[PDB]
Amino acid sequence: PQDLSEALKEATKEVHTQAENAEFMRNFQKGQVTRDGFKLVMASLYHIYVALEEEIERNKESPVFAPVYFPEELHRKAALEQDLAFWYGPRWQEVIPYTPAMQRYVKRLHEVGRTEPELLVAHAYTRYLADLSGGQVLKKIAQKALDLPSSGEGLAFFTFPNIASATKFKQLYRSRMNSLEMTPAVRQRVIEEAKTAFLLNIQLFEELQELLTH
Ligand code: HEM
Repeated sequence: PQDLSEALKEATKEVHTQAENAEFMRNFQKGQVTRDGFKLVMASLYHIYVALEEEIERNKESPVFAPVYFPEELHRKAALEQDLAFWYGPRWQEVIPYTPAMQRYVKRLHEVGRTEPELLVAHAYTRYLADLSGGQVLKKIAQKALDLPSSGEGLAFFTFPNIASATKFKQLYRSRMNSLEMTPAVRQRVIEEAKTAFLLNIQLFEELQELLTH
């Protein structure tokens, strides 16, 4: 379509379906998830977000990303640190896993932030809109299938405290994305990079699924 936000949505319709069909996601969607499985997804998010945030900070002032730079509304590292401290204990940093599929996602994130910054928006869009649109849902499934204590911790990641309205923020985020200036070629590589982002998530699911099944 005309607007980038609309173009991205239509073009990733397919890989999104493949994302939904990933055995791991498929199971999670069925309210079928275990502590160990959830723990792995949280560690995964931590590594992904640490890398994504580093690259955003590196390019926050570039016109290829500045419009979608929302440090207060979207930072997630802190929330994940809080959550991992609950899921893995005070020494979480020393025991959390860092698998090949997690490494690969991190690798592309850095390659994009360092050598192809024009495409960073594709990764931010995929990650943030994914976590913003499906967050609240997975949080529910989680607290229903995890039966965690009233410790009041472990799911902070699923709540963006600095966004009063998810619907309204997404409208603003799409507008900022559509305000980005890009040639037809860059526009196309951004669309293709969005597909790569989904694929990296799909590859992560496939890996986590095989690890859990042993
Ligand atoms: C069983 C799993 C999943 C379900 C049921 C699901 C469902 C949906 C639904 C219903 C929407 C809202 C569409 C709308 O009303 O406009 C959405 C949006 C979105 N999802 Fe998912 N999703 C799943 C997994 C994922 C995954 C794994 C990713 C990527 C890692 C992802 C990325 C996105 C993105 C980027 C959007 C924003 C679309 C846009 O407005 O451009 N989703 N998803």
